[PDB]
Amino acid sequence: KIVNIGAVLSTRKHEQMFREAVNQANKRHGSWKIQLNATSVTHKPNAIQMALSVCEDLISSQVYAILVSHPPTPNDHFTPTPVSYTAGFYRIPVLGLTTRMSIYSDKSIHLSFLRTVPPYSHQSSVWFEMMRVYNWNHIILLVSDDHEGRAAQKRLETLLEERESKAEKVLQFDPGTKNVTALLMEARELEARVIILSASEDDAATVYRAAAMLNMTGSGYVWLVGEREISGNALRYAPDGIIGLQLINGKNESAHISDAVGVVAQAVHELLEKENITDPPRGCVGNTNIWKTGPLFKRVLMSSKYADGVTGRVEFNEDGDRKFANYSIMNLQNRKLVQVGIYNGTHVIPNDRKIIWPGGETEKPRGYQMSTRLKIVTIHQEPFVYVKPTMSDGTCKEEFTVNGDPVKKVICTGPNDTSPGSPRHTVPQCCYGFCIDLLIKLARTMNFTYEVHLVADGKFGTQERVNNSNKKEWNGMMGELLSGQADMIVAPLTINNERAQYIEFSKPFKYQGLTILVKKPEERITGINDPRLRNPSDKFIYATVKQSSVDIYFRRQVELSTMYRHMEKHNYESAAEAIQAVRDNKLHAFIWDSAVLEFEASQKCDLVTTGELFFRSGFGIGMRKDSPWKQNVSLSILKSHENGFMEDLDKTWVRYQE
Amino acid sequence: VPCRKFVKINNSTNEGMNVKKCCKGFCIDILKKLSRTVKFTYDLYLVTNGKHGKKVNNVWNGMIGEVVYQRAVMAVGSLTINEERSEVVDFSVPFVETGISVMVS
Repeated sequence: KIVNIGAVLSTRKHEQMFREAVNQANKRHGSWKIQLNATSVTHKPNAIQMALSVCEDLISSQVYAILVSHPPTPNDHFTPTPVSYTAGFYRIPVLGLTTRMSIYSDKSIHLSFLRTVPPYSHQSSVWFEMMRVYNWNHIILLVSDDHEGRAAQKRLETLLEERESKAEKVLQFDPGTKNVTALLMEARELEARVIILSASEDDAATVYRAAAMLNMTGSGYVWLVGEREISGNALRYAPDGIIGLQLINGKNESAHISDAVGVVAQAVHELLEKENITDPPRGCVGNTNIWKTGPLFKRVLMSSKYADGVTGRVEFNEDGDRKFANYSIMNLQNRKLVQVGIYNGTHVIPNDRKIIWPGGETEKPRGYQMSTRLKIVTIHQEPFVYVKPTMSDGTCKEEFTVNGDPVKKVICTGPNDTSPGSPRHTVPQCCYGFCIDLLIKLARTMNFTYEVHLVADGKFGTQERVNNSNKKEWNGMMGELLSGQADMIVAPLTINNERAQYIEFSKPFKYQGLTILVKKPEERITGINDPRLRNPSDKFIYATVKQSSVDIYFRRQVELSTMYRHMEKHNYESAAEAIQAVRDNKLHAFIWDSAVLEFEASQKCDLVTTGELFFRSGFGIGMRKDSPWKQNVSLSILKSHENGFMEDLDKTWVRYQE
Repeated sequence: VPCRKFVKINNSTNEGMNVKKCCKGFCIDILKKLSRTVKFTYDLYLVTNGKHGKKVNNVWNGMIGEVVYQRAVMAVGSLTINEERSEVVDFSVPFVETGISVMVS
């Protein structure tokens, strides 16, 4: 008829308040014969023999609730772990009260640990509530702590699953270093300015000093950290105007202990209304049997419903944390902490105090600086990308067309040849053609400059397993775009299902089908329906570009896998190699798009296309994810579609014949 | 597949009847294969306002008036695409290559 409560507490005043709350816990519960005894222990400068003394004293005491209430620990590890582990050896709930580490969030590791505080990742949820107020969609994550970094990124992806958006850049590395400045300069080149930081005080002061040396406290920069990053020398290195968080009654020890005693007491008086009430035996000497109502009492703690307390309502969720906590939002006004907001269970209310920013105005900084210099990557398309070496040094020969129009070239940068032939010989030459003048029209339309460069290979890009770690990766223009080295694939890119799963698309500019290049008895093929090409031989040589999207499109078509096993013996790197081989009568057929071969038939009259016109598809501009260059650019493309500018581009190259 | 059509009796009253009719063709097969793949539930009916869409003093008509004013969800049937229609709603990717032409003898 007795219940023991164990605690690790040092100060005699909080021990007296703890014993007074234990004595007053049986006040309003009538004249029932239950008794509540309390046992508190102090601290030894070590941690192993502390764990030993506490664990065997609470085994000999047979307590039901174990409390740790020491925020000023001299060790910066903040680990009450071994007492909770020894209680989890017999499945006894330990109620942690001070630390907020996410490693305690794992119920698989911490089988019988509960706490009345949330981890810091929920603060990012509050920062997700910052995404619901100021209409922000691109963040920059920086976490040094690898113990909580995976859980923080998992919670971040869970929060961004509702919007189905992704973070722009995430970083995890070893704490204690000082060169993170190159990563900060790479973050400077990004569009967003949202700085999310999750580390200790040393790494926070290091990145504050690194941002102060780079002078990242200008206009548009978003600064948003927590309570751990505004203490110690990080408070000395703190730039003004920074927006931080504050835990309401997180440091207030006495009311937290009183609320914990109320929660434990009402949980015990709820558990006394049930049967199958087992007791943990003397497990120190000759008793390794587990406490049989471990998960039962844990489920009793799962259904803990409350309506009274000092601060607010307390309830344990599927993770065992405190919900609906009130937070404070502080601002650093000239190295002075000024409160600028309050936070309810789910809602933010800024007060009448102004929001002073480190940059310019007091309104929200529109920190999405879009790319005004687009790194344009392209592949060498023969009717679209005409590449010519310069005359003397970086100049373009302004040749005139037959319509009185000078050719508007561009200084592109490209290699000589492929990697076995020419490994690294990249020069700036002059590029012009269809998509070059299309990009010139886009630059005339919108507010941007650009940077035209080429791709290192002659391939679009296919998904293939890299030989280490058994992972499928990309290459080509998709491999260079997703690496961040490029900005916009301006190329006749093959639109299919697999590419749209990873990036976003625009409206297609080119619309054409598929055909067969032959040379001119039926010398023609009449498309795919030739029965001699269904079961091929060494006579009719049909082939395609190596690592092309037509190969993937025919790889999905499992009913013509024999053509998949036939073109693999004759895969060519570029289409110009196929033109050179079919002019010298080494090839016999070539699956390729319609209008390119029609232009080559206008070049050379012996080139003949086939009769069947299948897979009438469209080619557009390769794009990034959700970006401010999506809606404006698609409206500009549609404006180019509605007028006769497509006919003008036909008059440049397509409609003209030779 | 069945559908309804709100056919009015006269011009004297606005009261009509929802006559149920059958439909087949291209877009019917497209919608049936979408129901095979996605495995959802659809609510198919016909519009009685008129043609595709035309704004008369910030008032659209037809399928544009049904979709933009949110009396429906999506337009599966045939619809031309221009600038302001792409401004008011979000079209999908194009699947069929249908332009304009001139019929002569």
